[PDB]
Amino acid sequence: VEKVFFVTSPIYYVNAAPHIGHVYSTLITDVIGRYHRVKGERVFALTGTDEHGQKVAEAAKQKQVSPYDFTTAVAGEFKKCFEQMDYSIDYFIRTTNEQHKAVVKELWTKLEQKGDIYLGRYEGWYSISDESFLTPQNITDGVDKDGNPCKVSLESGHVVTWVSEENYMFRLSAFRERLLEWYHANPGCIVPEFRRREVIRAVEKGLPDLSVSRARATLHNWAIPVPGNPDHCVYVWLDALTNYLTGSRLRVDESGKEVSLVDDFNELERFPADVHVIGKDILKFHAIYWPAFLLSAGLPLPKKIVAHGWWTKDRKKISLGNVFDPVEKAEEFGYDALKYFLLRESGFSDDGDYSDKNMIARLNGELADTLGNLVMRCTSAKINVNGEWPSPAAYTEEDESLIQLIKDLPGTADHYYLIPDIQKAIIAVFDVLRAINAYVTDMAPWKLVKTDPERLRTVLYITLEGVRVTTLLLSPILPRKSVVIFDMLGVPEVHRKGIENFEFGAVPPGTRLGPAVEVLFSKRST
Ligand code: MET
Repeated sequence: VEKVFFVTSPIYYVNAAPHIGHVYSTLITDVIGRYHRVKGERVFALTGTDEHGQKVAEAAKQKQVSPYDFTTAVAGEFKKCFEQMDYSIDYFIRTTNEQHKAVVKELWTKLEQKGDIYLGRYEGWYSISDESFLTPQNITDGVDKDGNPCKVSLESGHVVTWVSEENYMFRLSAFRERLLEWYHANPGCIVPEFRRREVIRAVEKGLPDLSVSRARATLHNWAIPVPGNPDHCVYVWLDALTNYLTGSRLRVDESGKEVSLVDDFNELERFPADVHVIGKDILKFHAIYWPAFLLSAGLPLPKKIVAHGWWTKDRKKISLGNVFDPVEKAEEFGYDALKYFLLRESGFSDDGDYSDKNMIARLNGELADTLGNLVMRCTSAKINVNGEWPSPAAYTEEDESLIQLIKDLPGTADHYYLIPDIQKAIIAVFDVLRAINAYVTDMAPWKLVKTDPERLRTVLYITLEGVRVTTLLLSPILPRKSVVIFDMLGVPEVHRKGIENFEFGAVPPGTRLGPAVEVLFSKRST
């Protein structure tokens, strides 16, 4: 299937201001999207805001403003944040959008017609902060804003409350076997692997039916009405998850505004998602509820769900006196640099840790000393006297060993990007960058200028090509810096994307370097 590559971030609750968690998830989404665009594919990358529900409406009430005003303002803050972070997301969806609501109603009605929605009761615990139903085994004792003895979620630590309401119920229990079939037939559909195992374990134990409506009073009437029953509202999570289906169906203009909802998702060739990027905290909603809904509706399932960890700063919980502002740190250290760090410092299996110390260490060691150094050396007037890509002479075995690494890199990085495992992709590229540096050091091209100009041609060419290829594969990570690098190397635009240009030798000898003006990454004081 030649289709539009469709990658999503979660849609974020607007109870609070954008923070590192949201920036991180959307970064991952952005990177995946960028890699598929550099690969030459059609791409649609989606992010946005989750605007209905009890949680949001209570947040509005606390700020003493209407839910409508509150959500529009906070959505505005999210949009500004993502603009500032220099992402390349194709559309920003809001669940208050009228087209989204129409899709929610269609999906609901499809589920109901299928016989998978019935009128029942939920009597049990509920975390308003996670909009999550919990069993008694997932709660325990704790404290609230006052410090009174309450119940809290084992998962999140947020206060839970007992709910007893007549609710539309979705027959989730009936989907156990089909979900297990899906997990097992598609053993790469959840990443990383240990999270896939967690999901399978949970579904094996059995599934209860799921409340998909709430009484309108409970949600302060801030939600989508149930079709044919105005006394009930659609569960915020059914509403929310449906964003991916809505997004897959919106025609978007040049300015990024939604102009049309298509009837059939196939018309835009996006659904279902190739990658849903999420935090570990919402895995059950995406790997269990979502596919069950899609199975009921007869809709295709997503290819991959990738679930990441949470950040800490200085080994401590990120208000409490430990702020981590990504815009602030990007202004201090550089946007590409901070992005690189977030993506390199930890894998999707880990809870990453930020500190200025280790940020500087990676900036200086990897970006400046390994990458930047190499870029300056091969473009330097001292070494590259003609300011061009030279024509190589005959290759030694040592030359061939480096060339082989450069040739193998795209295939290796490609597999990692598709997992997806961006950390391993970065590490693979930097392994090759370190080898190129070692080669340059062994060959001492600065001496060759006077001693053996023929040999220098060969060394310089291989080095330039290694820098081009590594930089191409790093361009989704360092989108702005990659352009600077290509400009220094004089790589024509046509050669900055497309799988054809993953091949060693794509830029011909005689190509002129860009003019000199200057540092790529400036090292910071320890
Ligand atoms: C369908 S993605 C919804 C994510 C949810 N709003 C959250 O912030 O946790």
